[PDB]
Amino acid sequence: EYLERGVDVKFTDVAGLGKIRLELEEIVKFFTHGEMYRRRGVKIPGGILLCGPPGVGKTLLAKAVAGEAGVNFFSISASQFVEIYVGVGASRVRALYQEARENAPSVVFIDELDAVGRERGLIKGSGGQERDATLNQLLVSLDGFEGRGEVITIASTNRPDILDPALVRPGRFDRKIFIPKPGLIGRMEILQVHARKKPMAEDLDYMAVASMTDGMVGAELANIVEIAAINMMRDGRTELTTDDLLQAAQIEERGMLDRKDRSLETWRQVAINEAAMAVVAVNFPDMKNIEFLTINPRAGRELGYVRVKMDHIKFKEGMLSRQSILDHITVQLAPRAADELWYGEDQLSTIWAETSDNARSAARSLVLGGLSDKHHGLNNFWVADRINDIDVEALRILNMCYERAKEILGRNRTLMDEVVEKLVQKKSLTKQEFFTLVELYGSSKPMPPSILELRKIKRLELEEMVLKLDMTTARNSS
Amino acid sequence: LLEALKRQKGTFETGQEDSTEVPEELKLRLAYREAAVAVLACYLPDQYRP
Repeated sequence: EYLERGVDVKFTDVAGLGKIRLELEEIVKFFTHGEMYRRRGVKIPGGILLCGPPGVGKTLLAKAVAGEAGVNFFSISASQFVEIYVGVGASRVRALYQEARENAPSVVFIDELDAVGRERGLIKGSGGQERDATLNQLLVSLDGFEGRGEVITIASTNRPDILDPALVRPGRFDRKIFIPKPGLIGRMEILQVHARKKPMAEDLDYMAVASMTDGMVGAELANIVEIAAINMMRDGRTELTTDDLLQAAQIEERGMLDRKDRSLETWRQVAINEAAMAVVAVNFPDMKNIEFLTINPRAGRELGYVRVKMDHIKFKEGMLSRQSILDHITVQLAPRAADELWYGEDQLSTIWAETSDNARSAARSLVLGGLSDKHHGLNNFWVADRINDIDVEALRILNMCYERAKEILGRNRTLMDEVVEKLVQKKSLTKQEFFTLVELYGSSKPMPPSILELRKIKRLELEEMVLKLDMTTARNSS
Repeated sequence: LLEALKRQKGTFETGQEDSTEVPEELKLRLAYREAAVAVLACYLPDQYRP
């Protein structure tokens, strides 16, 4: 009933494994070299749990490790265990573990334990009672009494925090393996292994494609492959090339490109907004690298957009400076000030009503996030005066950033005009031409010194003053 | 034994391939923070936690 036929997935059919594959072949060793494991006085760990984002191929990983193990494979949905009546689920898991026991050697797979692995006492109902009964039955089948060494369970959950502490107790679910989002090389391998089944060209550098689809799951890479199969009848070309995959990545990243009737002043307004955004984005190190700048309307966003990719390591670790945030608010204050510099204060539009709210939210978050230097951070107080004064600093930072944005914008009026003319004329601008116009019409942008230069100057100053103390002690003593 | 205890106390949480180019401006901040902690711990010693 719960048995499958025709399992042939191996480690070659799955891509982007890394050192996890090593752990995977450990399971193969657990299924092959087990006599040496047992002779060294070691109990076989029967519980492995794969945790990660959905779409990483948890079922594919289970199929691959089952095929490489060379044993019978069981894959069962956990939603079948939950029933409006109580009792059938415990019998189902008992019969499941029994047929797994008699089919030894074998490996079983149970996906989405979050339906049946919830805490006992979070919902008051008969369904919760059935869930508790099934959880206890699987608890007693896994470790409860002696008599199982050859059946190994495989678990695949997206939220490991809902797991019962009874299950993760040593002896039931001890091995925990995280399968993360693919980085760079995993995306190459997944795209290539999904693209073997389609005729493909030899000039196809997937590096740029994966450099566009940063931080996307393997199922999304399969989708990118899927938007590289049909759509070529409109032009009718010969072979799949780089630009087709680049456009497919652009489509799956933002949406379908649609053209509608429009006036000229609307295009001028949108291009002025995008021009302000890009011009202020140029003058800061936090978002200097600009790739695309367009004003074409898309699905869900009539307004234009800009693309920037600074290294994604500081955001994950949280090492962003205060100057990194105070600039960004200025960037989010780029559109409205441009309106004040182009149409007057009496004719402010309502297109920047979203970025201006982002600027004020970022200012409030920076104020109450400990980055403020009013007393020393201290985003919490007791008396009413200091709590009232907390919000005033957000307004002061907002006004300072708005004035800085206004000054920066007034510094670059010629670059403003040239890039806005190019935006209304071409509707899309790449990195090369935009940076060429920035070089032709830009002003001075003195970059503030980084951490290394400040460290070096402070180190030489410290050494010189400590050696000054050295002579002022020595020649005074000698 | 040390590695078994290390994996059993759950130090690792990302579970990803540990190969990342760390910038100098990150190692510098980490080293300065650790030096500050070391200096403040040596200057103000704790009787039970050396």
